[PDB]
Amino acid sequence: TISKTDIDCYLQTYVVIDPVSNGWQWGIDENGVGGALHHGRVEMVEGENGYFGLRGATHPTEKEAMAAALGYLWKCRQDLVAIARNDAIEAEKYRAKA
Amino acid sequence: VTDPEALLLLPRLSIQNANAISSPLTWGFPSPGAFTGFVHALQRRVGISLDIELDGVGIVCHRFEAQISQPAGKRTKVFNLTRNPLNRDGSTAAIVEEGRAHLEVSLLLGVHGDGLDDHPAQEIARQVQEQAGAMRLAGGSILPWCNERFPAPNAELLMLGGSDEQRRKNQRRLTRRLLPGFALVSREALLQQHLETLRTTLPEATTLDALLDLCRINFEPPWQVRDKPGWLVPIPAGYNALSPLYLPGEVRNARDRETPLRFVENLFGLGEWLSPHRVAALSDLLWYHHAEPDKGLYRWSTPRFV
Amino acid sequence: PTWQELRQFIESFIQERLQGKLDKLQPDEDDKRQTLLATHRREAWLADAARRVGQLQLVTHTLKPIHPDARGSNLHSLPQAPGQPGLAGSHELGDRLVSDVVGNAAALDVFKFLSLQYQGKNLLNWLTEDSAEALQALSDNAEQAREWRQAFIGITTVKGAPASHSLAKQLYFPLPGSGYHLLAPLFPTSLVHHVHALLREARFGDAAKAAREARSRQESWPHGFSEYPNLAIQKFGGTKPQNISQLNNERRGENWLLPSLPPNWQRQNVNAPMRHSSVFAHDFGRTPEVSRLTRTLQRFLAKTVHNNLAIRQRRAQLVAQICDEALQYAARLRELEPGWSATPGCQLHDAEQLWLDPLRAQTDETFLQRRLRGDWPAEVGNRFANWLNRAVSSDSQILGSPEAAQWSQELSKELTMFKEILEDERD
Amino acid sequence: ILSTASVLAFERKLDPSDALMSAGAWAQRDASQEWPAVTVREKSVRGTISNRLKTKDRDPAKLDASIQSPNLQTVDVANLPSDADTLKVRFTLRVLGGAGTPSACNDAAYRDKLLQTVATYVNDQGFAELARRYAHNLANARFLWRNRVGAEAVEVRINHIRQGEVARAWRFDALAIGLRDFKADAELDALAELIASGLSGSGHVLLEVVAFARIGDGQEVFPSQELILDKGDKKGQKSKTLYSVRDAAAIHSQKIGNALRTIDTWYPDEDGLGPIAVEPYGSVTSQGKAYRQPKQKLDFYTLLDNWVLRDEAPAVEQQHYVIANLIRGGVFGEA
Amino acid sequence: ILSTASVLAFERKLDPSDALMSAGAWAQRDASQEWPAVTVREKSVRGTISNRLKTKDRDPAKLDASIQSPNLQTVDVANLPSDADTLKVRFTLRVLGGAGTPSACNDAAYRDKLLQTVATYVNDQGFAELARRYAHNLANARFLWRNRVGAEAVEVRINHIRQGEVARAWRFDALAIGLRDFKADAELDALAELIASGLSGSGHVLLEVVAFARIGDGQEVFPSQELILKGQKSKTLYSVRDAAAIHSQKIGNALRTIDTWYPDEDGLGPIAVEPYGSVTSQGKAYRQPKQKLDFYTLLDNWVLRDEAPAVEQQHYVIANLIRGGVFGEA
Repeated sequence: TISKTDIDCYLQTYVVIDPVSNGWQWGIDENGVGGALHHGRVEMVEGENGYFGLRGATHPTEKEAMAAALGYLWKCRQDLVAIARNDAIEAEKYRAKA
Repeated sequence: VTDPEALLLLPRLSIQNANAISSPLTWGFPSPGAFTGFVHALQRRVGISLDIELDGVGIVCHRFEAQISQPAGKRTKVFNLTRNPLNRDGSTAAIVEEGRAHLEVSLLLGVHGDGLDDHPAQEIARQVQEQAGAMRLAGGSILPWCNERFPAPNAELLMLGGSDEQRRKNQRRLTRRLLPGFALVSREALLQQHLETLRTTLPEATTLDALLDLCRINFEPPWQVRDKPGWLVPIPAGYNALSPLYLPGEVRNARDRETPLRFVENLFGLGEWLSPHRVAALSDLLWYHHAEPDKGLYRWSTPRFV
Repeated sequence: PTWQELRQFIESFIQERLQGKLDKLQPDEDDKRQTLLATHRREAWLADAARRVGQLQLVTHTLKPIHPDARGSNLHSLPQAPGQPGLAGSHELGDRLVSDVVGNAAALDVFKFLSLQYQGKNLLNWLTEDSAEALQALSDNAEQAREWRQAFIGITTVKGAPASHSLAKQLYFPLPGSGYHLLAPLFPTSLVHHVHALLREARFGDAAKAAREARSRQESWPHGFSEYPNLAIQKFGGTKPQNISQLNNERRGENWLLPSLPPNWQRQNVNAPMRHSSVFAHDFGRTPEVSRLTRTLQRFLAKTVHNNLAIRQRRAQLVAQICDEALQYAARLRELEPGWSATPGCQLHDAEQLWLDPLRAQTDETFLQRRLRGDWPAEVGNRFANWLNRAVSSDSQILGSPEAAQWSQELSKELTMFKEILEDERD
Repeated sequence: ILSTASVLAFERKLDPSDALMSAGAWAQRDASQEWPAVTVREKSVRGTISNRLKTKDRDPAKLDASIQSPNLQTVDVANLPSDADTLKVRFTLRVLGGAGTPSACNDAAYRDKLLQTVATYVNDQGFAELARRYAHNLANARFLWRNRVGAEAVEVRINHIRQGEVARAWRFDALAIGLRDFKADAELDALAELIASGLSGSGHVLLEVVAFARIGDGQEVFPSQELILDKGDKKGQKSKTLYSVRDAAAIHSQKIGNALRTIDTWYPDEDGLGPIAVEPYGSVTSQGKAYRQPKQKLDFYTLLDNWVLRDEAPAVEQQHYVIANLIRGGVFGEA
Repeated sequence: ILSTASVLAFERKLDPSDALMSAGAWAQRDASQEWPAVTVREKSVRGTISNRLKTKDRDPAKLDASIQSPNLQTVDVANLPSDADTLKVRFTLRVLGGAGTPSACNDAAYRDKLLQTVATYVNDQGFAELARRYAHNLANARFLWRNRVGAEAVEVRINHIRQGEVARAWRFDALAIGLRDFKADAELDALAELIASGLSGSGHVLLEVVAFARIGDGQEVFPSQELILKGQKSKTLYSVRDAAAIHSQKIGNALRTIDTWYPDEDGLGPIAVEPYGSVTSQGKAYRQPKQKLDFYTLLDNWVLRDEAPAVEQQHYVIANLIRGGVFGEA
């Protein structure tokens, strides 16, 4: 009975929302820390013609870039989803305990 | 403590099963107490014959590989273990989890004494390296470099320079030699001033909480992560007393019955992995001991850092 | 604080244990109710508790996490604080001690009896100090209450001579003059329990899950949250964690170690930059560290400079970190092979190949050795600056103001340091 | 009264490293310094159930419905390449020396008596039976554990590495030297005298042991498997992880050491196994049975107590076993 | 009493490699050592819905709205090139020997009894029926699993490799040698006596098995398939290094297809030697434990209480000991 937004609570640390001048381009942080400077192994990707940036469309608002990031994570990368699932289950058991 | 007259460099030593468990709260690179105890064992085993005093170690860590694994569906890591022998009845023993890590460190040893004059520099450098080849550095064997391209030799750099330009020149010559790693220093003034900042934020703060605050990656609302100055690891910076000092032949089951035993407990401080050309003087960044045994507080740090 | 209500509380607790055993007993014959109400219903249960206090012990630093066939001495000792600034551990617990218990798991009824908060405090601390309500509620005789007090107060006293086993750790520490101390360290279960509770509260707490919702909604929140990456789980009891301690049943093993890791703990490999010409933008800039560094500069270069010192120091140390990772990239690239620019091509960055491969001089003794020692190839810093000025945004408000001049000043300063390092490559 | 030391700890002499396995072709073993490493990759397996049913789940409906739901594992697999029939397994061995001196000893009386006992052994019979068997377990590639069981030809090369180079080089046919006979040979006696001079002296002797095994094109090599408790949730679980140091398959150092210690042909049970590894209460992890029990007087603790404490020296075989344990290391001591 | 052991780990005899698949033209099968390997590549597929509807999706608006938005995917496909009609599948197979010896066993008396039992088997009858059927499964290219079913002409070339070179070379027609009858041939018997000498420990046997299958120009080949972690990637194929391949346990499962002795009908032919002899395709376990003919009841009667089974059933038991496995209870 663990809902989807409680899994998104721990899945959102795997995304990174970089600011560009047009808008907000989401990405994927493989180390799960939101693209930190030192502990952050961000996933950079190779595109069509010399594209080395974040996997993610340049969205107008952060609310939609984060939503497209969460939708990509739910569609394709289910190992990070299983990580966030077990995190949400341990959080629910923690609030059942403390 | 006292300044090094020379600076000996043990080159890239390969350690195969070093203790990844630094302390009860920290894992990863082994504690600087391991390296300071290794250099005191080097003093105790070869330094009392060359009439020198090997004191102070600078830790560099060119390569690090922990024998860890990330379990499926888990964010954290566990340790890959070894299969111990059985009991006398044939059952599997109870597993005691030890962390093993493959290091490649190079040590800068502070050498001072009258044996610098009596012997050549390459002779005492060769002697401490041939003694270090039979030793172990955090519980792990020092791999002695057979049949690669060339063996990495030593260099005992006399810190006494005839000019400041020549001194900066051979500090650069040594820093280029120990470059692909990251020197490990102690930033406890940064830990205390971060505790002071956290106490102006919220009163009744402990510096365990300030240490944790320097460890985490904090997410901040407008979202952005809070940046950090450097790498800023937690290290065990010594021991603190739990018992009064017991007499040599008084405590039970000690290592030797000629040394006073005292039950101690870790003292977690802050470290900082920085590159060796950010220090601009390699005679700093050397880890010494500080005992003050009447109070407890057996600890190591690198004083004279900043 | 009246002895009658404390008498009511102790008889109520033993009657709750009576109804607990008669609920989880499932007896229908053999007359277990008689011995059950003869043992755990009268005041002889307190005599059995005065027997069972010797098996348990309130501990703060136990030895059982070090190899569990080690029969040493465990301590309920609180260390004094260091006067020296910075470091600390396990004496920071002032009121937040959890007071671990080792011993028999079937004997923990005495500890559940001592953990009651009946009037305003524990019955333990009520038994420490001399009080009239103490030593009278739990008895009708005086000397029996004295020996019951001397039994019940012994749960915080170490039993036996001080001992650390052969399986326990003990480690010489050199004194400033010629001496050693043995220094047997113990495992702090109260400090591990406090750090474990802090980590579980910061990761799974309600005030952290709320800010976790607020970042996933991309909204705003009052406070933030924390992550603690790269944790490692170390379990103490293998399949039976109850035999280590009491608190190792709350955390089933699970030491939750923090990462003290060097920055080169994910060292991927070195690949010689063959089929490109601008190595700062193709093989160096493709590294996962300097991409985050340049993106953090791109965030930090287009903003208000009213906080001049804080933003200026941050940009200076970031440019220092980028030239630092450049020097580490050139340094770790020397393990490839002594000749890889000798591999024939046409466009392979022939000015940066004087920098990233100095061991062609060992092969070409006069051909290529004398062309990097007289030239001293250090114009690479200018190309590094032309690459690093792609981090600044193409904004005329950033160009016209003094931010561009200050940025160029400290950028040229760190490039002076990096170029001066590349100048003396030949010693 | 000369009680036993409450803390005894001997360091590990004969300290090997991780046996790096690489791959190439036989009859260019002499140029095997740029042979590419055997890499550990993942493959997917799907298997049916084969374990024993527990006499309540033997009914055909549950069994037939349980072969319709198979276990699906990602295992680590190390193979030779399809153009390479020879496996080169290479490690380094440090023979440290100071073999009877304990790293920790409480009693100075017990320490002096144990050093007197070890020196009485070494003068009476040096490290010449032990190091002969250590040189055998180097010479026959017992450290090739499952990499030896079907090889067409195993060949072990051992190089005494002095200050910068090979001081003295050996080369053995590891299949002629059996896994159960500690015979005599001139080159084995030279290697044994070198391991003896290492175990006696104050400094270490470094050897470089390289063993080539002609398995076959593309065949499986068997590096060490990692003891990983808590593999995780069963979906992305890797059911077998093979050990590899740096993108290069390897055998653990304690596995190589366990093969080197297999010298014990002195245990009282019959030698259907032959040599076992030198352990206190000599216990084979593959057999699940501990020979040298303390119900007999033939384990390491009873023999060391009789030899050092009350001077009941055992036979020469059991004191070989005792000194082999002191070379093996261990943490001994009562409460 | 002589109860069975709690650990019993038999090493796998008959070790195959990953069967690498190359691709060229027939009639130059003899110069097929520079043949370019079959590469696994990606193509996007798109299918309408074709599975059974669960009595709720038979609403016509729901059915048409699921058909209007069909699932896109991206499978891994491996084809022959359009100018190459032959698939060369090449592995090596090492026959080890020492079949009854376990690699791990708690009980010593049970290990001795098991070794005496297998020794009486081999002395009464060697690995001559078993190696005949293993040589058949090398000779008829059953390790070509779906690469065999529509092939015009399959040809297997089996080379025994001594020292470093070919000692004795066979060459079979894998379509004349059927998939279900174990007949007798001179070259099959020579291969069987070689696999016998390998399985008895009386020699070192390393075979190299090359099988050419004449499929057609540009046709699809079927390497082994991995489990998968719009672009859904519904199929991932095996490959070692940009070269398609069959898993070694698939080759070994085709080599163990010798069990013609199961209690059901012989219309299916041989199945693989597995305890509780099970086929994953047909979803059925022959040699159920309720009839007394699975591997464990036959072994625990042959070894413990000395009830020697039928000759074909002890062929099956020693085929399981050659097969490997983790036997023994908790």
